[PDB]
Amino acid sequence: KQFAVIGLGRFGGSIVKELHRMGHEVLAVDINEEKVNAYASYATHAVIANATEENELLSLGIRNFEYVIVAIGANIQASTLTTLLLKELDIPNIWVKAQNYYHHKVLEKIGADRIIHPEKDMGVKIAQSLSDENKQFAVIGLGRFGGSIVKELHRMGHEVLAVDINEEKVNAYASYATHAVIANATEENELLSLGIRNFEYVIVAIGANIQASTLTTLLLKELDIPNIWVKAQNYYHHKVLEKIGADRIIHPEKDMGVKIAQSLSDEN
Amino acid sequence: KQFAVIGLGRFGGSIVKELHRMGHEVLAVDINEEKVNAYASYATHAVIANATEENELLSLGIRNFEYVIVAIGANIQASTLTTLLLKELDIPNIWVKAQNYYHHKVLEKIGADRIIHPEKDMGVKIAQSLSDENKQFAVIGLGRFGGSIVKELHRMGHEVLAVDINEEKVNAYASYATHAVIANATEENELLSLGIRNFEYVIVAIGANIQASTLTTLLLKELDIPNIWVKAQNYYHHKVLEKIGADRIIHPEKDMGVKIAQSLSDEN
Amino acid sequence: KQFAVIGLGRFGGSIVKELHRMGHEVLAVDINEEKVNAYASYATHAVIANATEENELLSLGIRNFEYVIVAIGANIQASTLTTLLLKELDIPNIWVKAQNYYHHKVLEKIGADRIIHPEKDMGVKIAQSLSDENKQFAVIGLGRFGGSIVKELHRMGHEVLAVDINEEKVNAYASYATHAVIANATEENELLSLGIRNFEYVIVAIGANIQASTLTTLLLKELDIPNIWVKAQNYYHHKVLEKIGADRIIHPEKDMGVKIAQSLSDEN
Amino acid sequence: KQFAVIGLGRFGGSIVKELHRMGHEVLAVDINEEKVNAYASYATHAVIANATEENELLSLGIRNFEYVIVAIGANIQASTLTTLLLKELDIPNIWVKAQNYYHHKVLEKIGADRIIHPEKDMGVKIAQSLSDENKQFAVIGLGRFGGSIVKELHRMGHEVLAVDINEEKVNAYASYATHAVIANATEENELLSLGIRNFEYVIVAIGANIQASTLTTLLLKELDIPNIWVKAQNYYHHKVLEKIGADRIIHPEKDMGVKIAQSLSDEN
Amino acid sequence: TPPQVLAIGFFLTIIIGAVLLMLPISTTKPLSWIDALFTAASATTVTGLAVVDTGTQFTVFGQTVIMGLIQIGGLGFMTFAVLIVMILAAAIGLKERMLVQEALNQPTIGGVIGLVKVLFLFSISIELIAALILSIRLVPQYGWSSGLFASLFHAISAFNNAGFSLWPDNLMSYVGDPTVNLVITFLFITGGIGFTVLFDVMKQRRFKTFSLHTALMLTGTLMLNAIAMLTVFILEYSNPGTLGHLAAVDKLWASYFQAVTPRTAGFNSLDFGSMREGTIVFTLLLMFIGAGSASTASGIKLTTFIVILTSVIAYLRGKKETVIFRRSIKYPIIIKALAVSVTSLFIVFLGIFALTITEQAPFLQIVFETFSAFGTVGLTMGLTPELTTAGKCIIIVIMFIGRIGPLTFVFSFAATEQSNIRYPDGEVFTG
Amino acid sequence: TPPQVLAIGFFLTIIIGAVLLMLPISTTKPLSWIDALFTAASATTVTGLAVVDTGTQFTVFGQTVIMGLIQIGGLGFMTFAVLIVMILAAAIGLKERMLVQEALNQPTIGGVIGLVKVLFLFSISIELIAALILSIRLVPQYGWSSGLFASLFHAISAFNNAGFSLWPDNLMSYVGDPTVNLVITFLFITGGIGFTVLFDVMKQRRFKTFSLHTALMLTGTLMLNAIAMLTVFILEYSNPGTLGHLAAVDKLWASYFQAVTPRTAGFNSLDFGSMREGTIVFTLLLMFIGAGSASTASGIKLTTFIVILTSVIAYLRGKKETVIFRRSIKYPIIIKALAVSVTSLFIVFLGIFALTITEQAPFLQIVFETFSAFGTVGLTMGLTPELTTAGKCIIIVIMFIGRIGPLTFVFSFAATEQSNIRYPDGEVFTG
Ligand SMILES: [K+]
Ligand SMILES: [K+]
Repeated sequence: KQFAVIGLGRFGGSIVKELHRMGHEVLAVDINEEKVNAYASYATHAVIANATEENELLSLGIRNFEYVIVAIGANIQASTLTTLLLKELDIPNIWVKAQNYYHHKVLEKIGADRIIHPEKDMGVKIAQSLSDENKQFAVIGLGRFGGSIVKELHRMGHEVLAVDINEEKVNAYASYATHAVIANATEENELLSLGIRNFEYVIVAIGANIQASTLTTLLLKELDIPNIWVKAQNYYHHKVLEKIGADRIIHPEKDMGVKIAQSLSDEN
Repeated sequence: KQFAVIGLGRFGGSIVKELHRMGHEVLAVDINEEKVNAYASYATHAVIANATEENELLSLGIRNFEYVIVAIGANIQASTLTTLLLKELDIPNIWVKAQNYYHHKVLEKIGADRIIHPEKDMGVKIAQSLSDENKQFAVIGLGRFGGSIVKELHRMGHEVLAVDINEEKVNAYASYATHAVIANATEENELLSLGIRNFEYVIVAIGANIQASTLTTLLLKELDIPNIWVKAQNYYHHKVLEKIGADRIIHPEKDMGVKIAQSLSDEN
Repeated sequence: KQFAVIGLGRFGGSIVKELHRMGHEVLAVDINEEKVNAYASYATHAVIANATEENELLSLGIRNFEYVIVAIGANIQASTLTTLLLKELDIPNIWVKAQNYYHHKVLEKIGADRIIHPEKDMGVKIAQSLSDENKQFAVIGLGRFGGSIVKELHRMGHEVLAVDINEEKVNAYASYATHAVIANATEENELLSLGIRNFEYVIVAIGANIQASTLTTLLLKELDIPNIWVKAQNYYHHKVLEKIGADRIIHPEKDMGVKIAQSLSDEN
Repeated sequence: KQFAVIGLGRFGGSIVKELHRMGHEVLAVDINEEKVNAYASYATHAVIANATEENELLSLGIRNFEYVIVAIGANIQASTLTTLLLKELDIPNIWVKAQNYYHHKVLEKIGADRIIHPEKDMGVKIAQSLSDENKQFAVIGLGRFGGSIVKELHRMGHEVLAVDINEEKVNAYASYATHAVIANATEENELLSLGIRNFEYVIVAIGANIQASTLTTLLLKELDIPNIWVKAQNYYHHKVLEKIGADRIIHPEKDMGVKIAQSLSDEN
Repeated sequence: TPPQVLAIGFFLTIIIGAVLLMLPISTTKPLSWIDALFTAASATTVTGLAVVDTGTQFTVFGQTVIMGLIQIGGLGFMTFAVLIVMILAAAIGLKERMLVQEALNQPTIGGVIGLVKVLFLFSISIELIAALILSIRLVPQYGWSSGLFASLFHAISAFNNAGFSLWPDNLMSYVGDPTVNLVITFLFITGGIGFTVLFDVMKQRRFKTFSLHTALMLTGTLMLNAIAMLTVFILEYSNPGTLGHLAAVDKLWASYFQAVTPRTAGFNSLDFGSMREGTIVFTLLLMFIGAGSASTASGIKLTTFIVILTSVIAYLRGKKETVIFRRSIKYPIIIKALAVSVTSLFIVFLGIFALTITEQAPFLQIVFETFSAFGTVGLTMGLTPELTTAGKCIIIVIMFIGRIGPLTFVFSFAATEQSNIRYPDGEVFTG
Repeated sequence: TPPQVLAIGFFLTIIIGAVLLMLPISTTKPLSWIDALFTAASATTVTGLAVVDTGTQFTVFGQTVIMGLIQIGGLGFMTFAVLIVMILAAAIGLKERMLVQEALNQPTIGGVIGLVKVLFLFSISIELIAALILSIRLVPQYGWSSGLFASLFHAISAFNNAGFSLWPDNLMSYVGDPTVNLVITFLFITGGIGFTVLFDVMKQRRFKTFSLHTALMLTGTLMLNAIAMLTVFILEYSNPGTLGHLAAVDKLWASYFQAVTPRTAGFNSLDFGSMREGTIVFTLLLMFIGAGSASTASGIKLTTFIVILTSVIAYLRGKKETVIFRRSIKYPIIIKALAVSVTSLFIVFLGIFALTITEQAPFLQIVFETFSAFGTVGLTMGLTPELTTAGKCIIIVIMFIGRIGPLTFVFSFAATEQSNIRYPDGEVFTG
């Protein structure tokens, strides 16, 4: 019944927006006000505060909330200390957004009732969408997301043509995919020589350099790729990728929040 | 009759390709071979050499060519020294691609029979295409190209809403346009507040950062801008900008070469 | 009696070296082997292992050690998770090297029997050395170290001419020093205009850019500054600063380890 | 009798300062005023102007000067166009500072009565100082300067242990020195293994990264190297290198100007 | 909203109160419709002017309702609106926290509800102990029916910088009274200095640990007063009318008080209608510049002056920046200072202009009246009683605009416009 | 140096000239040592004040030497020092080019020698053709001994904005003279607008291609005059003393001229000693703000006003920057404007203060005299002749400081200090 999300990042913001949509009270709150302002009408209560300060957690009657969500990215200590303080107020169910592997472990020994990996957990879901969607699978960009799909699909037992720009990643994924390949998705001859045309499902998970994500999907749409799924970064990336011909765009942080906002709702 | 183009850059390449099309002998030649290879069937004679070396100019019977074209970009000294050597062989008409203003002057005292500014000279032509095309004119990005259009259109006597990201340029163009504005074409409120919607002809000349060129045209197409003309950088930029809704795309270097390839042809 | 130091950084290395000197058993151990190698004869037992793995902590009979030292810098999670695992093996007294403020808090709720701030805790000691050393005090570079001296000296009740390159820090130290000044120690006129010549004790705590630390001390020695104390980074910094005329050089990480290696010794 | 130096760079500044010292009229002049200001009492006439503009050359009665010096570095076109304009006013003897090889050629076809390579021409002089100074020769850093010494000394017939950080240069100097070696002067084992201790004359010509120049000389002085000659960059580099034990410091740009200021004086 | 609320809101306390006194109970002689909406506005603005006398015209009902109006604005309009929600209810969100941040000049909103208790409570604190105790020391003369009241009525007016005196002789009767000059001055002085300097010196209490602002006030405050006592004493020394013939000690109680009362105090130790022309001048400027920010009334707070002036003192030299007490002053403070500066003047000028024609009165008095009117100074060269009707409505606006501050007042009916696009440089000379 | 030179230099033309007229040849009646170093300083400053009448007291020698002094400063002090090195010699380095860049308000030094010829030559150009031709049209009445001179003497004073009239009735005799009001107004108006707007409109001549500054002047200049003629006409309409009884057409020649003469013109179409108090007021402000930068005289040039005011108008709204004619105004122009603004006031106040005690005169006249004195306006409520000695020395400094501009004047004895080190933020309220 009592919902409160700390940290209005892309993830923490996609939960205060979804829960409010469904019609559930959401005590949104972030460190600064820049975000807290845009979410003044996206939550039951928009508050500007720092989750590391005790008096701020108390004064906000945060103790009445059975479901606390620590979505503060970056500064891991911010994510930790918060969950740490939360577990002290005997918060029933604390859900936290971990960054790396160790964040998972540490947050697990603190008392985190649940940890979510936006990039990771999403890939597995997509790896489930591509499977129930039909044969030829290929994922470009072995980032955290693109890596969680080559790992999941291979698990299920589906051919996955994994491939990233450098080899550092392609090496660790030599036995995590049907075919590990080191190449650059922007070069034509490399896309052709890789018989990428035989793949009905192409996944552009290359983060950072948006142009890399775009140009790739651009080249892909030229080879008449049946269904191209791409990982967009910001809003505009969505638009541009949509006019290119992207058969599907995924927002790891965004799309995940809505799912959690559904897990916290059906949880009571 | 005798045609020879030095430097197979984007410009020097659009001339060896065009002249060969018309059916005129073209002694294409660049410093390295990377380009000279792709132009083996795009010119009467593909040669790999350095225009600064004497023996290489002589051995290539370059003296028999009445029309020499120095399109070697970058290293200005390469462009200069070449024209310098050329003028020594009493080359009838030497046409050279100047980079900056001073390049114009120096190349003029050397004996350059003709100097071309791909970016500059092209803008004036477009400024002529937009004029004979019909009222509301606005050019985004005051680069060399975008600056040669706000200067020409204002000359003709047409309203030009000049505007660039910073102010450094917008300042020098305060009396070169109906309205000099300092703004960023990626921000919505800035496009709206500038009543950019009343302009039937928008010109995105922002070079470098392609995304800047794209996103802008993207926003423009949203305001239902009648005719949006954009300056593309590379091939892919052409494609992507074409799927966005760009009413027209211009390649300063490319489109200019074809025109010159027409000036050298009708010149004899 | 049982001593073991995890993480052979500059700090963790200055403790395994000092304790072994005194004649105390030291179970040195770092993640990689690069360091563990050079410390094969600097500790009772040099071991290559990762403090986050359980089986590695157990197999190393780490449970028999009453004094565990987590000096692993950088990756805070490494520092945390370790102390976390340590507190599970009921380690009597766990001493950990915290990085930032929050690291202090979190490490405090885990069970850290002691936390040390190499940069911070050292400054206070020096602020005690400069006080018992005699009037005019001035500290350049408000880093973590240079900031812990302007704060301590002002506490005792001594004039402190705090001053850093930018203003970001100089602002937070407006009421933490007799005089907060924003300036660059490399410029002469700025050193003069600040009457820095009247200061018998100058402290160059500017980290990072060694040249900044050097050139400053260099300029300082020219104004015939009585006693110039400088914060050296690496070994060579020590040498070069020594030939310049540095009246005193301090290694926050190094010099602190020896002190702790003295606290652990006299502690039993 | 009539002396005028254009471009107050490090070189052009060491000539207006030296000639004025001797007691000769010097029409100092640079593009901006920043330099022209500090040289108001270092020349018969300090003028702020641009050598590319005609009216500025005329209005400055530059035609009355028999000796014009174009020391404007960087923008080669500035160095060229100037000499170009100068040769038009029938300037008796125009001396210009060339940057690279091609600058030499082009400036030679313009009419440059003399071209000087500060870095190059200086090395040959030093290569003459080290020769008449006495057996074991070794030059570190194959920059333009360090390269003009390994080339000159080998010419005379003296053993030269050439050596630079990378191999790119060390390759072209395989037959330009008694022993071409690829190494980093900051590493000890590399200095020892190269029997550098047997060399009575070590030359640190590594430009850029001053620390490289310093640390090296620092290590050198430790091996008790008889006479260490180092290439300093700025003023402070001089001081610091002087307190390290540098048996000699050379300022390619500076020391050369004084020599030229001696050539122009004895030239009439 | 924060601005408007203090605009139209403070406007009602004047109207409502303009009838709370125009009532047959508080008025002996007929109170014309004009001389009623005035005197009621002067007290609420803590200005010090009145068409009709005080202690006389008004009964014990018209003298008590004046203390209530002189208190309302004595701390601001929102300083009493957030105190009626904590002693009767409790708990207040970030919706009302943005209102008292505009009635006491505060750059912070996240914490202005809890203070509400302290301010008013602390108000009636130093107001009682310094009035009914230290001011009833030498005033019990008139008995208890006029000694108990007259000693409590002037404190709520003294500490609040009001200028509303009971007896017709606006304190003019106590020329050299040691208790008066000492007791009342301490009231409007401190009560005059921004609440900051008030609160600051309290918990800080350190001779050095005083913030730029607080540290400023004390210096400028005292320092200036010295230049004030020196001026009044040098010009009104031989003046046979006032001070000129007073003894040796009584001459200091006049120069001092008269050099401290222009600080929007409103008390007369002598008479301004009989002093060297020069003196009156220095005053127009001495009353123009109020005293303190959070203060308790003023047209252009002392701080503004210092900044504007000193900031210019730096220009004439070279300092690329305006640095005070080795704690430089950011750029913003400059522009705002200028704004608040030119505004007060631009307006006061509009008044001096819209009055010289409205009523046939001298010029010196027409200018002295305006400056004092916009700065709620209280000192009147004897033109307040003889103010026509036409010149009243407008004058009522002056005091209204002056007390409400030219800035926080203009933000109300000012459609805030946000420019997102920059423009080309605009060269222009002014030397 | 650039500043000092114009400071102590312009100071000598006043002294040397104060003896060029005190000579028995140019003075009929004895010219006291006091009323000699004054009238000679008023003409050189082109101020419009004089202890002794003009056309009378002075002979043909005391009326010719006045036109020479009214010309010297009519273009600046360094506008005549670089004109004696090109017509007699030629060639000038970058050493003297930095002096005329401070006497005509120029942000450039690399080119102020060549112009020297044009300025003065162009001066005596419009001064002759508009005086001996258009001003000798309706003045040949007094014959050739007084019709030829009287028509040339007023132009060197009209175009230069001087206020020095021949006949005792400072043009007051020509109330509705079409030639006078039309001829002389065009002289001090244009001569008044900065040399820029003068030179600009010349080669530019385009209705749009006028730089920010130039474009400004024209608008503000004319626009303001409209508010000026409207003011003087509405207040002095029924005034039986002046204009009030003039016909229908003669009422416009008074309102117009009187609304254009305060621009440091110095001519009287009527009498300021007999006009509604309100009118005189608007004037103090209308004469405070001069007219144009490069102009020919003024205390605080029009431009400064616009900026300061408008800049504030932007604050009350929101525009993060002060943008004019869609050509934003850089930050610097703001601070300097403020400086020049507060300076003129701070000083004029020091005068109005140091005069009310020096001489027993009315207050309205003591303030009108000061503003006019610092802005070399020429209009005097009839107190100039009755100026005591004590109030003269100081008054001579006013006109001196005003004409020399408060900025370029303060840079002389101002030890320029350069701060290289920054300091911590300094919070301070002022609302
Ligand atoms: K008052
Ligand atoms: K005048």
